[PDB]
Amino acid sequence: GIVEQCCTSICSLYQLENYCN
Amino acid sequence: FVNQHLCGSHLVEALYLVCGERGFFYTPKT
Repeated sequence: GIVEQCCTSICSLYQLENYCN
Repeated sequence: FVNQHLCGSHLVEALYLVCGERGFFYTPKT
Protein backbone atom coordinates (compact mmCIF):
# COMPACT_ATOMS: atom_id res chain seq x y z
CA GLY A 1 0.00 0.00 0.00
CA ILE A 2 1.04 3.62 0.18
CA VAL A 3 3.56 3.23 2.99
CA GLU A 4 5.50 0.52 1.10
CA GLN A 5 5.45 2.55 -2.13
CA CYS A 6 6.06 6.09 -0.84
CA CYS A 7 7.59 5.86 2.67
CA THR A 8 9.86 2.84 2.72
CA SER A 9 10.60 3.27 -1.00
CA ILE A 10 10.77 6.45 -3.07
CA CYS A 11 7.36 7.93 -3.85
CA SER A 12 6.19 9.10 -7.26
CA LEU A 13 3.40 11.25 -8.57
CA TYR A 14 2.02 8.25 -10.46
CA GLN A 15 1.64 6.31 -7.21
CA LEU A 16 0.37 9.22 -5.11
CA GLU A 17 -2.42 9.81 -7.60
CA ASN A 18 -3.57 6.20 -7.05
CA TYR A 19 -4.83 7.50 -3.65
CA CYS A 20 -6.79 10.59 -4.86
CA ASN A 21 -10.59 10.15 -4.89
CA PHE B 1 8.34 17.35 -3.23
CA VAL B 2 6.93 14.03 -4.56
CA ASN B 3 10.08 12.17 -5.54
CA GLN B 4 11.46 11.22 -2.15
CA HIS B 5 10.62 9.08 0.88
CA LEU B 6 7.43 10.51 2.38
CA CYS B 7 6.26 9.31 5.72
CA GLY B 8 3.59 10.26 8.21
CA SER B 9 2.48 13.87 8.11
CA HIS B 10 4.85 14.46 5.23
CA LEU B 11 3.01 11.86 3.10
CA VAL B 12 -0.43 13.25 4.11
CA GLU B 13 0.67 16.73 3.11
CA ALA B 14 1.88 15.49 -0.32
CA LEU B 15 -1.48 13.73 -0.93
CA TYR B 16 -3.26 16.93 0.06
CA LEU B 17 -1.29 19.07 -2.38
CA VAL B 18 -1.43 16.63 -5.29
CA CYS B 19 -5.07 15.52 -4.95
CA GLY B 20 -6.48 19.01 -4.37
CA GLU B 21 -10.29 19.18 -4.49
CA ARG B 22 -10.54 15.46 -5.33
CA GLY B 23 -9.43 14.64 -1.84
CA PHE B 24 -7.73 11.38 -0.97
CA PHE B 25 -7.60 8.34 1.24
CA TYR B 26 -4.78 7.54 3.62
CA THR B 27 -4.64 3.86 4.53
CA PRO B 28 -1.29 3.04 6.13
CA LYS B 29 -2.44 -0.48 7.17
CA THR B 30 -2.53 -2.38 3.80
